[PDB]
Amino acid sequence: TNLPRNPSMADYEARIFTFGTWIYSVNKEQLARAGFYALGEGDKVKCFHCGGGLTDWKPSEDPWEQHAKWYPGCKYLLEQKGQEYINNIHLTHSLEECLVRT
Amino acid sequence: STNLPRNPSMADYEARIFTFGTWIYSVNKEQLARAGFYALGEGDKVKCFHCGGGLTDWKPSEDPWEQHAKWYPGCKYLLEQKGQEYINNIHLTHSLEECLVRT
Ligand SMILES: CC[C@H](N)C(=O)N[C@@H]1C(=O)N2[C@@H](CC[C@@H]1CN)CC[C@H]2C(=O)NC(c1ccccc1)c1ccccc1
Ligand SMILES: CC[C@H](N)C(=O)N[C@@H]1C(=O)N2[C@@H](CC[C@@H]1CN)CC[C@H]2C(=O)NC(c1ccccc1)c1ccccc1
Ligand SMILES: [Zn+2]
Ligand SMILES: [Zn+2]
Repeated sequence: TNLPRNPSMADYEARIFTFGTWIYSVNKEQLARAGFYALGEGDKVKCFHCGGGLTDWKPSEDPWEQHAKWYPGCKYLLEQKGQEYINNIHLTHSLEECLVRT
Repeated sequence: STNLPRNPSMADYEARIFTFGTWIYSVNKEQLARAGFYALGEGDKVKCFHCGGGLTDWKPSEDPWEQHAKWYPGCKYLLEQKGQEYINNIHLTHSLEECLVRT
């Protein structure tokens, strides 16, 4: 089965704890709901389930959207957001990609 | 902003299949009824009980739910039966196709 890559971070509780001193403009509660926990090295976060890691968050970027764009394969992402959400993010990026540059 | 069924008489699925008795066309009658449609009599004309959107000339491969969302995305029945994402996907898909098919 598609097993949780970090079982010790499966609980939301364990995840927000890592964001104790969060100086970055991306909301820590959003990140943790989206499966992420902080590493303690800048804004580096990682998904507890797929292990996908992300840094250098721009102030406006969305945790669930980023999760779906970079790591669409995540099972935690699938059972939380569903197929249509995931495919939606990718379609949108392709459309944008294609409209800009004509 | 009231958004109530345009033909409240056709709200029950059972009322809608009943209209398909002599259905002789490519597209599945249960799939049509399920999507909110009922037959009018004339040809392969169907209308959604809720939005009043009407459709004819069904190709054999075409999906009731998809066509409903493509043509009449505003329907409340469609929304609460399939959800925002579904509806917005059909549209995004069509925009991407058209866009790509150019160069
Ligand atoms: C919210 C996403 C942001 N807009 C973005 O695009 N970030 C990128 C990113 O996070 N990564 C891509 C490249 C950098 C990008 C920004 N400069 C590759 C994957 C990720 C990244 O840097 N991930 C790692 C990593 C660091 C060094 C070597 C290999 C992988 C990472 C590891 C652990 C925890 C977090 C991130
Ligand atoms: C799954 C639909 C099929 N692939 C399609 O594209 N059908 C179109 C369609 O149903 N309509 C579009 C144009 C014809 C197309 C068929 N060549 C316009 C809207 C719809 C249509 O014919 N709607 C009406 C209608 C309005 C004015 C005059 C004649 C028909 C309609 C009325 C009653 C019952 C069904 C449809
Ligand atoms: Zn993940
Ligand atoms: Zn409708």
